[PDB]
Amino acid sequence: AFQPEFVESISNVSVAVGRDATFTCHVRHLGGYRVGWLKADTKAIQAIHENVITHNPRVTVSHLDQNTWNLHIKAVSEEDRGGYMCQLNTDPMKSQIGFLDVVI
Amino acid sequence: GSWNEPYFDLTMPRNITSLVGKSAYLGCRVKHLGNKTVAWIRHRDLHILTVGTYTYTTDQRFQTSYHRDIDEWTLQIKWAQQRDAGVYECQISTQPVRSYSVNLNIVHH
Ligand SMILES: *[C@@H]1O[C@H](CO[C@@H]2O[C@@H](C)[C@@H](O)[C@@H](O)[C@@H]2O)[C@@H](O[C@@H]2O[C@H](CO)[C@@H](O[C@@H]3O[C@H](CO)[C@@H](O)[C@H](O[C@H]4O[C@H](CO)[C@@H](O)[C@H](O)[C@@H]4O)[C@@H]3O)[C@H](O)[C@H]2NC(C)=O)[C@H](O[C@@H]2O[C@@H](C)[C@@H](O)[C@@H](O)[C@@H]2O)[C@H]1NC(C)=O
Ligand SMILES: *[C@@H]1O[C@H](CO[C@@H]2O[C@@H](C)[C@@H](O)[C@@H](O)[C@@H]2O)[C@@H](O[C@@H]2O[C@H](CO)[C@@H](O[C@@H]3O[C@H](CO)[C@@H](O)[C@H](O[C@H]4O[C@H](CO)[C@@H](O)[C@H](O)[C@@H]4O)[C@@H]3O)[C@H](O)[C@H]2NC(C)=O)[C@H](O[C@@H]2O[C@@H](C)[C@@H](O)[C@@H](O)[C@@H]2O)[C@H]1NC(C)=O
Ligand SMILES: *[C@@H]1O[C@H](CO[C@@H]2O[C@@H](C)[C@@H](O)[C@@H](O)[C@@H]2O)[C@@H](O[C@@H]2O[C@H](CO)[C@@H](O)[C@H](O)[C@H]2NC(C)=O)[C@H](O[C@@H]2O[C@@H](C)[C@@H](O)[C@@H](O)[C@@H]2O)[C@H]1NC(C)=O
Repeated sequence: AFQPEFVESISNVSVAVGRDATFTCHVRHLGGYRVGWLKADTKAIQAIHENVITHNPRVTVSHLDQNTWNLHIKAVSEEDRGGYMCQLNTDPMKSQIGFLDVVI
Repeated sequence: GSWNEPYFDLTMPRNITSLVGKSAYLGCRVKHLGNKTVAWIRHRDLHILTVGTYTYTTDQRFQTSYHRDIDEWTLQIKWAQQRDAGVYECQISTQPVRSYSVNLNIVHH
């Protein structure tokens, strides 16, 4: 089983209102599997792989390499506070959550 | 007509019961979808299942079909098991998100 696995916990983020935030999901052996992002308290899907799903215009994604998958939140507001889940479509699914703190 | 944001058919059943070993069908009807997508998500672990007719999960029992005549996005859980019981959400990718939650019971008899 050369299955995907998380390399380390998603770091939490503390960011002042109006500045930009980045969450990074660090994985190994991703292979053909795909990284999804969702907001844990609203359950809103943010992105899968290179495709943003939410119509929140402040949300983008990127990857530095196959091991390093980013969710970007521009110009953060108070409503962005809460958990952001990185998810892998393994069977069974694997997930980790990092938390956004918005300071005024 | 005038551009509208999407909305759910609020008469769709929200409590569904289906048989072990048979397909379970969870229905969601979205009007005026426009450029949004309709996703199905499993509440117990927040696992994304389908976005439109794309299947994200690699549990190959899940498949979402679009029935254009009734604007319905129907999640099929093939060969459903008791562990599949629980709440699933149909989700429109507006900001904020719009959700229609459907409970699924899986029984033998
Ligand atoms: C990112 O932050 C997470 C928490 O964020 C806060 O909480 C959430 C809900 C939200 O409100 C945020 O805004 C907050 O900032 C971290 O996860 C937490 O980690 C701690 C561990 O440091 C967990 O704690 C445990 O809680 C248990 C009950 O809930 C206790 O039983 C347990 O006590 C036992 O163990 C400790 C040793 O850890 C002993 O000292 C005790 O005596 C006792 O034996 C802990 O106190 C907490 O539950 C976690 N919260 C959640 C929601 O998971 C997260 O830390 C990462 O995740 C956890 C699971 C561990 O793997 C950490 O090692 C890991 O780093 C932060 N992430 C990072 C990268 O720091
Ligand atoms: C229906 O949705 C289409 C898809 O939306 C995108 O994808 C979905 C999944 C979701 O992620 C949405 O949030 C996305 O926007 C719309 O087409 C896209 O429109 C956006 C703009 O709304 C386009 O984007 C911009 O493209 C510019 C270059 O052409 C960039 O300069 C720009 O960057 C700036 O803007 C963003 C704000 O979004 C800031 O955050 C940045 O900081 C930066 O300042 C964006 O990249 C995107 O290119 C479009 N997609 C495609 C495939 O063309 C569609 O929007 C309609 O059509 C587009 C072409 C525009 O004319 C819109 O004004 C127009 O409404 C939606 N349709 C309707 C009717 O709403
Ligand atoms: C949601 O549906 C559950 C089961 O399906 C229903 O039962 C069939 C007889 C039929 O009505 C079908 O159309 C329905 O979809 C209900 O749970 C069942 O409740 C019966 C008693 O009514 C009980 O004997 C069963 O054990 C139980 N089945 C399961 C799998 O739990 C739900 O009812 C709620 O939950 C029950 C446990 C009970 O507390 C009841 O009073 C509750 O209303 C249905 N939920 C709702 C909100 O309607």
